[PDB]
Amino acid sequence: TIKDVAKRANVSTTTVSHVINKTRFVAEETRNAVWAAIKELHYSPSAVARSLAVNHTKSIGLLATSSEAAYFAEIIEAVEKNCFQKGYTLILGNAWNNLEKQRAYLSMMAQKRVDGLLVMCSEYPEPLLAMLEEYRHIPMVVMDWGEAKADFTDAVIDNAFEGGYMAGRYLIERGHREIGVIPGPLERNTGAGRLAGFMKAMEEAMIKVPESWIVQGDFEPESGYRAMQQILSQPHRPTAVFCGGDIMAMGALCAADEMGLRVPQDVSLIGYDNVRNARYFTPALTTIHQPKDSLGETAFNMLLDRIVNKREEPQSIEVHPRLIERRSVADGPFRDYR
Amino acid sequence: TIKDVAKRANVSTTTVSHVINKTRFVAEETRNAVWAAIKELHYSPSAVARSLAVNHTKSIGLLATSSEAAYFAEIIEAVEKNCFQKGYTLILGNAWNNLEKQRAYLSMMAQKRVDGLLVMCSEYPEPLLAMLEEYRHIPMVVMDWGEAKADFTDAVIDNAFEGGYMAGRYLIERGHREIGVIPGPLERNTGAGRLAGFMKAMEEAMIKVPESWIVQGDFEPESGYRAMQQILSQPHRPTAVFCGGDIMAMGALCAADEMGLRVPQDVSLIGYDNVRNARYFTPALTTIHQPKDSLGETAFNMLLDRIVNKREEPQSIEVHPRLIERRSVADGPFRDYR
DNA sequence: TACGCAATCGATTGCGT
DNA sequence: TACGCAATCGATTGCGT
Ligand code: HPA
Ligand code: HPA
Repeated sequence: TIKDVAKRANVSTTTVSHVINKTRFVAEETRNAVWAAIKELHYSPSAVARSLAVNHTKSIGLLATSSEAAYFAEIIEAVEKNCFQKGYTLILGNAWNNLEKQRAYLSMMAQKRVDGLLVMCSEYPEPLLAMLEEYRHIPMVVMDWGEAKADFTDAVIDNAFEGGYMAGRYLIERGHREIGVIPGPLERNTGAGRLAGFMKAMEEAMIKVPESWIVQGDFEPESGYRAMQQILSQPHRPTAVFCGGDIMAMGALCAADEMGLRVPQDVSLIGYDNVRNARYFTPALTTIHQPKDSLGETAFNMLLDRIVNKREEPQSIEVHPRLIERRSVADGPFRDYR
Repeated sequence: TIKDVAKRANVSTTTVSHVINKTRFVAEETRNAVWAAIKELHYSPSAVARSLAVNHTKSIGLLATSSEAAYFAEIIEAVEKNCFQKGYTLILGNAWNNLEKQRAYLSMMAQKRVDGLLVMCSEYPEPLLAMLEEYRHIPMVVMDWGEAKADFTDAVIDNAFEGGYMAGRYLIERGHREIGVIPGPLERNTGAGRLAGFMKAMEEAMIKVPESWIVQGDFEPESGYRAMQQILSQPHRPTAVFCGGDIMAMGALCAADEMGLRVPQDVSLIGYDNVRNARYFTPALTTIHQPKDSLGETAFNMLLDRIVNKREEPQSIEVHPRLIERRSVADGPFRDYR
């Protein structure tokens, strides 16, 4: 079709090309003619033809986990914004924590020759670590590790441990000493890391968390429901709960309310994520906020760099959580005594 | 690189190719050699090279609106599943209801030569209608109209009017006659359509909805908050509210609770969407369920058809809403009198 | 029998004149 | 000065032998 254009305008295609990309000077009339031909023919240059010739697709691949979950969804949207903004195209892939799915998506990606790769796989067993190295040639940034687990990628780190600690401290500072916790999968950063930060704050305070008070969630509302229920279902119950993710938390409120428990009058609850609509939870959720957007932009930024400035050295940038006081926490029995 | 392979295996590339695609018979040894070469060289065939030669990219484009919103997010995830499943690649684009953004994304899409297009633009002013026609050559399905607004696309229709009516009736059947409503943007199907279905049920019942009882939302939690508040902020208030979308609804619960209003003891509320976590709203939300997944799969299916079976005629399939009884509705003053 | 030649798909870009 | 020739980017596939 570029031939079709040239001919209509009676110039070579080389010409058509340069005018299309302003890649060299072209006489007005000439330009005009080309433009005209372009219009009638209703021409749209193939980006594939071009990608073949130039050696880059101007498209980036997001190897995600799931995309419905608030947390993820929020990140992804951030990511797309940046792509769009710098003319990149986004290929979204959810491997659902499945190796096969993940091997598959990784292959299509390389095949489709994506300029770079955004990685959000949640859990990283060796085998996954392995595959990724196998593709170290395509530039990539992992967005969900707590620390850099490989020299062949860039990493954006969230300080989930310091976020967990922040959560514990708050409770402690508000008068609590009988706390429970519902963490996310230990196989994840946002899971293991948040817990531990939180646990350090407890040891520091000589607070012991009875194992019947720790219940594993999977970041899903239903998981928060079951755990909360199991915690309050007990003879002896905490006066406060630390829930590893806002969504699971929303599930914890439900249950409490279903047991006719008052939040935060009968139980205080603090989340983690500060998902877009946590403020509208009932009650407005107190939580630790994760800078999801900066988390996306920053990742996209390292990618571009590696891409354009052709950096070779793995890099890593940290981002920081922060506390958001809303209304699910109330003073505890020991407030007055500090 | 395909040359590199051939040579290592001392066969032509034609050979390499057929073995790679099992496109014709190849001697065992031969196959073997090729496979071997493929391995050492660590070969990944360019899908772009191939797309150029075959004339299809095996990738589909989703021209969305936003992707964080529960409703959307849920659809998109459905969509990706199907792509993956039939080997398609997904390009996600959010035009945020912006013509320019939308013209831009549409262009990149054509340029990237996507096999088909999935359309979710929410609002369709003429100008948008115009652009789309300009690309009628690339196959496409609109997923959010209430009726077919063009002969050049396939359409999947949701019966949002019958869903709205379902909502009104429920209330009526539960004893209510003083109702308010918070609809989504009238410029959208899910907005205008739901309202009207709902309004028909009212006229049928000789119920009049005082304009101070209808407050426009934008499907966002904050919008539900403000509206609910404005409704209950009044001297005279309804005993029941019909909220146009679960998320805005979640915002309505918040407000009520903030005004110390009881749900559904002081006010009954019914949503629309049956978003993944409406069951965990506090209280568990009664709502109209939209078959989001079938909505995605069905769309993807029409697309494939047009694509493969090269259909030319616009088609349109309807999907159906249904009621989900949870706990935000309570009997009304007139229950006993029917 | 089993495989290879050469032209094609739509663009870019270094030499030239 | 302002533009064009021809080779290249990585694959497919119809004829042949
Ligand atoms: O893995 C996760 N899933 C869902 N929400 C989350 N918030 C933090 N981590 C996660
Ligand atoms: O346009 C919409 N936006 C968000 N949620 C929705 N649910 C129905 N329609 C919509």
